[PDB]
Amino acid sequence: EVSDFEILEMAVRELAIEKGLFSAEDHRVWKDYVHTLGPLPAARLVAKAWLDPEYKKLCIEDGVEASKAVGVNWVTSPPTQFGTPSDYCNLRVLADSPTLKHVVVCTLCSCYPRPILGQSPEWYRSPNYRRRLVRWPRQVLAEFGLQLPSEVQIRVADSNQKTRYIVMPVRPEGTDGWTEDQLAEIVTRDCLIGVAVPKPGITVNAKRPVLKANRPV
Amino acid sequence: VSDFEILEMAVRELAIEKGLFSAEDHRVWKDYVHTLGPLPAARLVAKAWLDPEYKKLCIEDGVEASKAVGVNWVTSPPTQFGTPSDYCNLRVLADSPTLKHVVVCTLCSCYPRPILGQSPEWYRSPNYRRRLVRWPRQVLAEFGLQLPSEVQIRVADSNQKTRYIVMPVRPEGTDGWTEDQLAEIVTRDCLIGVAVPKPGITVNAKRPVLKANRPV
Amino acid sequence: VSDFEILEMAVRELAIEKGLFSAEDHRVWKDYVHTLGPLPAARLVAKAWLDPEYKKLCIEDGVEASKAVGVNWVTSPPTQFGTPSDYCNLRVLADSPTLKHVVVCTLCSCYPRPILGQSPEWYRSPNYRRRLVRWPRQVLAEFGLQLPSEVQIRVADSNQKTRYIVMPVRPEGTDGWTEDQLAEIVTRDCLIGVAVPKPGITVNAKRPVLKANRPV
Amino acid sequence: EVSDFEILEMAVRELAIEKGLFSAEDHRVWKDYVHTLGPLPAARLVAKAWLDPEYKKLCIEDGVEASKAVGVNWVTSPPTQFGTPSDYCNLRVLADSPTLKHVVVCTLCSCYPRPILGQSPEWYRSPNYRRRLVRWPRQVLAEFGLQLPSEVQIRVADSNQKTRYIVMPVRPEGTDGWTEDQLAEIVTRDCLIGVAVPKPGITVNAKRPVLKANRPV
Amino acid sequence: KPVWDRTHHAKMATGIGDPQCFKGMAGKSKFNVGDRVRIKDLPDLFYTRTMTYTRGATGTIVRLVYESPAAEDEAFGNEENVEWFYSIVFAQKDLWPEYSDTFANDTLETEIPERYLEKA
Amino acid sequence: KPVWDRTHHAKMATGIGDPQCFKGMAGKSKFNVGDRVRIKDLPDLFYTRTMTYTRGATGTIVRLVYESPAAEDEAFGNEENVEWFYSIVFAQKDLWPEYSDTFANDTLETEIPERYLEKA
Amino acid sequence: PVWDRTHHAKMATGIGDPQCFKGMAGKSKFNVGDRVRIKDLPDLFYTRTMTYTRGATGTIVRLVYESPAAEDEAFGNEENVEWFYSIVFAQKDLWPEYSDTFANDTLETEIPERYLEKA
Amino acid sequence: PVWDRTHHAKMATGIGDPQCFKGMAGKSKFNVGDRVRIKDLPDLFYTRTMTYTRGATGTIVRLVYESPAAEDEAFGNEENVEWFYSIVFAQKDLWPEYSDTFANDTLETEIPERYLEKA
Amino acid sequence: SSSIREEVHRHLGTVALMQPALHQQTHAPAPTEITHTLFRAYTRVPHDVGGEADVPIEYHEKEEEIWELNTFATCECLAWRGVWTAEERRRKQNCDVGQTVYLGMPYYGRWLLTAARILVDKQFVTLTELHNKIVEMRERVASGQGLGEYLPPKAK
Amino acid sequence: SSIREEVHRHLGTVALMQPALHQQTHAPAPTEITHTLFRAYTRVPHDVGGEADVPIEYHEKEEEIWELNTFATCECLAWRGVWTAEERRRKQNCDVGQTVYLGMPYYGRWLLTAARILVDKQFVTLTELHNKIVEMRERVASGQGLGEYLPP
Amino acid sequence: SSIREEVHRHLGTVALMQPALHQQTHAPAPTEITHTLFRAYTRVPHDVGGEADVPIEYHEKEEEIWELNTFATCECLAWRGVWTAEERRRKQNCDVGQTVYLGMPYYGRWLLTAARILVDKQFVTLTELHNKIVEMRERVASGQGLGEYLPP
Amino acid sequence: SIREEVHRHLGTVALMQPALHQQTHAPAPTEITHTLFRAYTRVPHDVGGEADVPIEYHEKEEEIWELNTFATCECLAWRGVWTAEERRRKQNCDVGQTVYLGMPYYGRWLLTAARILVDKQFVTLTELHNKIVEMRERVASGQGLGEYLPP
Ligand SMILES: [Co+3]
Ligand SMILES: [Co+3]
Ligand SMILES: [Co+3]
Ligand SMILES: [Co+3]
Repeated sequence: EVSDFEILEMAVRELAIEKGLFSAEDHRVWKDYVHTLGPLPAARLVAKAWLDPEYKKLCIEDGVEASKAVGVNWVTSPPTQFGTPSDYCNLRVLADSPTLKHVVVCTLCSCYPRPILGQSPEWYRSPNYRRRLVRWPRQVLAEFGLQLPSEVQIRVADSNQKTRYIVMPVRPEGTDGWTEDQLAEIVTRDCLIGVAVPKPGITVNAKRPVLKANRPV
Repeated sequence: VSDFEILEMAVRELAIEKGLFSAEDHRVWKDYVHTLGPLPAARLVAKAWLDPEYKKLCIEDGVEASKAVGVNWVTSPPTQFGTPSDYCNLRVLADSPTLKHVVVCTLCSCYPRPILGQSPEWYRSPNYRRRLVRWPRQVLAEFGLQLPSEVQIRVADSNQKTRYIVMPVRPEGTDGWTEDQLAEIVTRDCLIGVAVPKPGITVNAKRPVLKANRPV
Repeated sequence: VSDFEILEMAVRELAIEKGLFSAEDHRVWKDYVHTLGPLPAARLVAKAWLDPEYKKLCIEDGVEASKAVGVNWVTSPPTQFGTPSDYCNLRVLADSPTLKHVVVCTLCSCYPRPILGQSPEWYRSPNYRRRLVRWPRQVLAEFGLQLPSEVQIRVADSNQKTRYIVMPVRPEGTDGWTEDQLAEIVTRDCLIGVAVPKPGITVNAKRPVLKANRPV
Repeated sequence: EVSDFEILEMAVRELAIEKGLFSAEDHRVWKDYVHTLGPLPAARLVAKAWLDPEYKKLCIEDGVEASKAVGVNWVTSPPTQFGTPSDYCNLRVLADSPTLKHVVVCTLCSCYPRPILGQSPEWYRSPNYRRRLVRWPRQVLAEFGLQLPSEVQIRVADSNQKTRYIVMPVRPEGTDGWTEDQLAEIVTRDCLIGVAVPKPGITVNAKRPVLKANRPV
Repeated sequence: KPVWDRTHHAKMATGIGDPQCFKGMAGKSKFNVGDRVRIKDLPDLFYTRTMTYTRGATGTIVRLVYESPAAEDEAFGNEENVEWFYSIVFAQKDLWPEYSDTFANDTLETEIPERYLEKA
Repeated sequence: KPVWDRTHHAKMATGIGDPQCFKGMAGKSKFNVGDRVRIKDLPDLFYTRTMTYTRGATGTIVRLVYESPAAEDEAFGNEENVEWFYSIVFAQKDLWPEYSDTFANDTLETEIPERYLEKA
Repeated sequence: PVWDRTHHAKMATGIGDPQCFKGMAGKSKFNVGDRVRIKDLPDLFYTRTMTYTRGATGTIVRLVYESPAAEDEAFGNEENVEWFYSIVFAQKDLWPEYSDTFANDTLETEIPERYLEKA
Repeated sequence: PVWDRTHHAKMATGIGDPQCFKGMAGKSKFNVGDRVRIKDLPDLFYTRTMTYTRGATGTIVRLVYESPAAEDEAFGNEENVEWFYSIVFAQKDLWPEYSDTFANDTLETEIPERYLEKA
Repeated sequence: SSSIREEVHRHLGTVALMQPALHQQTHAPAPTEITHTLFRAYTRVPHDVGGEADVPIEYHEKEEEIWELNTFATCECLAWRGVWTAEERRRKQNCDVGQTVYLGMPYYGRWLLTAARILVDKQFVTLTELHNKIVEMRERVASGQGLGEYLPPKAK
Repeated sequence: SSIREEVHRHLGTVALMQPALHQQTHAPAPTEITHTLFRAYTRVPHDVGGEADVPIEYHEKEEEIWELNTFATCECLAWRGVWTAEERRRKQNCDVGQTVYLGMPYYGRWLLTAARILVDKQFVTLTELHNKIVEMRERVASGQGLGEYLPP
Repeated sequence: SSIREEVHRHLGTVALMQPALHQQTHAPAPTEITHTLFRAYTRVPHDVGGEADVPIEYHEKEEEIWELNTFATCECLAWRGVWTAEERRRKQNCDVGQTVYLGMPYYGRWLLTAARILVDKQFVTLTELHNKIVEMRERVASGQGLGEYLPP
Repeated sequence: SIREEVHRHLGTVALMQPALHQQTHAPAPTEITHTLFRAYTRVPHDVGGEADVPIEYHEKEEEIWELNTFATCECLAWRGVWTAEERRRKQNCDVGQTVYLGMPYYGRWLLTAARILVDKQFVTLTELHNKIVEMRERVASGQGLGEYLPP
């Protein structure tokens, strides 16, 4: 049976179109755009940075400009021609180093770099993750299976305004001579969020429970 | 006076009046507890660090090893049959480059009182008792302790008659140190396992202290 | 000063600064509120008891009946279009030997302010608003009022633009009483319906009074 | 479909019998004794009292002695020969009058005159009834559909020690010339508890919701 | 930037009153005094002044009190539509399952706009 | 080691009943019918059958019901001491501050052992 | 009451948000490297400056862009634009219990100029 | 009823607890190195075998001593004595969410023979 | 309609779950956090509820479960044969069980648990014998052997 | 008297300890929301008629100066066309949400909502309201007083 | 392991019984509101950073078709000027109030808020929304189908 | 200070955490699932593995009465009134869920010390109640109370 949510979704959408707030085409166009989103472009940006010091500097200073190199123009790629309404146009790339490791969260909600990374994980939106990460990052990351030297600076980035972040982790050992494709393959969504680090041989996010939807896409 | 103080007096007087125990027994027990502390345990660790034979003894027969530092689990307590609540089966857990121990009593607050003294307020908390066994890495990190991911962290849950004390590995920067110098850095926290010994640190990490209404 | 007083000052100064309403308007309203009370409503009841023609008018057209006691629901308020929150549709509920009314606003605190004054603290309570419509006999008993089981107790829920006042039946022992004498025993509680008029009783039943931090 | 309670009941009973605490015969005997209990004897005591002022006097002063007249000997009727262990042997009859109406409860538990009235109602055992009756009797009684004049003395009896009560309601109008059987017929369990009064034509407790058992008797 | 008309209400109701200023705007009433009506359980998302406790219950219309925009519309600044309001009397037994037959004559009276009513 | 006497109660109460089996064991009663008494607020740790709602209240003794060990002792297997039990009537207004004067004659009757009573 | 549904688009198309507000804030009150304390301004109804940062002192590491404060934008008020700064706080300055063992840990987040004052 | 207040002192003085029960359990059912699963025995009223261990499998690393089970001792029943074993569990076998990054972590606790069964 | 009224009443009961409150979890607070008022409240005898505020509920009757009848008989038989007096039962059953179990579990559930309790506390059975009996009983049900009058054996 | 007072404090205190199955809710998945819960969550907070509640000794309450001023402000805002009373009710008794609806005082909601209409209809910016609150506090701190609540 | 499953179900269930001093709040008087409580009640719901919480085994969740449709609708409404994302956040993550904020699902709030902006900016009357909901329910009941949620 | 108010706030909002609060008033047997049966009949002291939040652990100064309670409990065991295991069962389990987490650690030790005296009939409940009254009167009359209060 249809849920109260599905009933209301149809009601809202039909009314909006009926009143000319947005067109049926607009809705299809947006869903199509969302369908093309994913973590691949962000992974390529990291791989490219690892292989090009000049490009890495660009990523760190001007994320928006750097993003164009992986086919994601924050201003013109979305259907609006002025960036997505919710993700805005100010991507910043956080570069990890032997003395610094970043992890991102949006304590106020779920702000995520959608244009270049795709949709946010269910857990990323949880009150739990939003409450704890900023205060107990060492403990939260450990839960994810990630631990760093005590002297290393763990920096939590709270995306609370118009900036969105992606993490550029340090290139892992054991990837000598690897091609861009090989390097991008190990930069998973979780690595770009900061709850995991790239590892040779690991090409998918760590397996975790999956809650099934009543009626999935 | 609080309801607790009123009741404590009522219980103590009734017990003595009925001949269950005497005022002398009570005084003798308070005095015995008052003398308890972590010093004996710290010395056992220092001794183990300087004597391969003794270290082996500590690991195999904690009760026997304890005698070497003046604490006899059977005869030191007033009863002459060990304290009623701590029993007589002390086990020493030896850390190594691949193993680090931390202790807790999830069911209560079981602690090796005879050789270590009274338990910390936090050691008895429901919080510590709920979390340590499941999220040891996270809890220790909160305490400021972190170990390599490949190192085996072992949580010991003192649920029956055995009590534990942790023998941490000897830290760097102590070459040529005397037993006293070594024992000085083995704090109560190191013996519980929430901290490791460090040259220059001779007292537990400073943490908030909740004051009593009527201490002494 | 409380957070409420800080906010009240802020809102009032901003509203006036922006020209939404003037300092004079605010004083005008407080002055109007200060002229309000339960007397007009009590007088309406007394007049109805003494004039059958007027009673019929009260029951059929409360708004017109109200003019008789000097309260024109449309023109008495400063607005000249009735108060914004009480509107202009007063209905008078006539009790009889077989019918007794009691009023509430389950959605909030709707009350006939123009003719009755400000609402009681308890009338605004979630408790009264939750219980009266479902357990009227029980709530009324708590107030000290009980009616025969065969009598129809009718609860009026003021949820839209109508406001009500209860016209109780004239009590025994008032033969020959003047309008003032009759009006004197028709208290605010009688007009709400939680009490009935009684000779000699000229004030609401004494109840606990919660003191304000900084009263008017 | 066995519940944890049924498993435990069996466990306790088998252990008690194995240890010789009580015998299988004892258990059967108590169960059969309980099955013979009901409100009829109490109803008869009230009818007899109504039909004999001398007996009524006895009921009010010595409930135990009066009970014998309806076949319920509080000492010898139960299997123990010393009264039931939980109901004891001190029954008191509370006589209503034009100026007094009684209602019974056990705020501490569910104390009830089982020997002469049967088992207690589910609602009588409820924390709700036990919390409210002693403080808001007028309100609770109204909920049950009972209302008395404001001047009438409503007396709530809290059976907290070894005394058990039964209420002798005032005889209702419209019963002139009625026989003992006719009168006893309108004195229901609810009337004997005090939450209702006898009425000609009404020979059963007022209908109310009935929660079904998973495995009823 | 939006502009709010702060004079409309006063210009419309001054010297007339509320709901008097809406008189005649609802047209012919769908129901009349004496009719038995059932309360429709219309969606109540965001706002409603037709209590949940009345949904699905049947009552008797005892008076056509006045005409006015439904609160559901007025509360959001929409007063273009006006409808009839009715005072309805419900038997307490029809609202509360546990109501005692001892108080068989007890009732509850409240007002509901025409949109919630359907012939019983 | 502990051995529980499972025959004491039966041998004592058989053919007699409870509390009949305790008759005469309390000695002379401290109070009599008609006396005004206040309920002492004795410690209630672990167990009591003298309701909290009665503490500090004053009532009238209406009957000396029987003699029996206090429940506070019986519930823990201590029956060596027996005392008088009294049925006491309290005015509802004296128990609940909010009780209405409209029902000024309402009362509450319950039983209390002598240890809790003191002349009012 | 009519709502302008073309304003934002006409203004940001081909430019982007917050790029469309560039230059509207005028001169910045602070610069990279400055030590600033977060003012505990009233939070009634809305704010995007987390409570956990109130009263804490941090270091400005970048002037990220110009834009109307969220407190105004969220209510349709875009007449005023101000500078936004990315600030880095030492974890120990936010959480009393943070361990000295992890003394280098930090938290970076953005705050509009209105909440800042020289440390 | 009379309670023996000298029994315990008489048997444990100069010997200790649980030393005073040595040899009373007879032959041990299990040996060091054995893999055992924890039976989920009824917990009614009392137990000292934590719920978090029920149904998990661990390795016996030591036969610590002999003693009456806590389940009996806590109610004054010391007639029966059994062997107690110190068992080591892999954390991943206790907590579904435990990280493979910390693959060697363990938990050691003591359980009387009655709860053990060959794995 | 009956269906609409049913949903209305289900709603009125459900919103009670959302009643706002200041919920202060208690995790073994220090003595300094225990006021006399709290001390009296915590050390209260659970069965003493007279006078406590509560709401009106539509009182209902409940059919007797077979196990409840057997439990009642067991409790009276234990008293009849001197294992305990009714007062000892009340104290253990309505007070010793503690606040949570006192109101969280069913009336007869407490009677039954307490019957098992007296057997253990007075050492007529060891806790081991009780645990063992429960395990065996469960096996009896799981095997298909049946459980007395609660479940018939397996047929064909 | 002193005993009775302690008795009544006790009867009120034990209510805090009433056992319950307390299920904290932290943004559950749509699959955890039944139609019953959906209706209860999207309910209009002010619709409480028929809900079970306990007996309470009703009391009168002395009026606070700020409450009288808040009432006047709300009626004046309606009188002058900023809103109609129905818009106020909807914002004040429903939009505030379940928690504030029963956790805050009656007039506290009237006041919060009066401030709310000023911002929602853009008669003042939220910034102006925030700055104004700061101004009022500084006026009290500087000893300049605050209206009839505190003399300078 | 059925035993382990029962163990974990147990560990989660006992949390419901965690003892607490539960104080129901029923429109308390201003005198019962301290500054601490005032700030807590008038807080903006979405500001949760730093609040204590327990460790939970984080999971992924499949996207519901209606969730994807809701997201598209919200972005399209912003794309076409009905609102800016900031207006959405304020209404969606704050205005909904404490109870709904944590009691309902993430996308449930997004959807409710999309319906809300249509009504608040008067693009649709509340009556039109209520009528549309009724129409949708009947559409489903009649067997007429509902978008790609339910085929006819 | 500002930070102090910030932390008081973070702690206070926890009180307002939304929940489905279902009061339990002696539910019928048909409302008790096996899951609930196990949760209700659990031994209170078995908390290992239960989820909990991070708290800044603290040390606590010892109260004189706590020191005396501990000594009394070990002395009662030393002299055969009970064994430590009997104490644990009565103290950390028999007290029940509510008291177990609502009262203080040593408060339970003390209550249980009083409990053993009564349960093994070394003192009648009456003697305990009488003694409590005695202690109170001793204080009220200014006769002092042990080392807690001088005359
Ligand atoms: Co966000
Ligand atoms: Co312990
Ligand atoms: Co109202
Ligand atoms: Co009882």
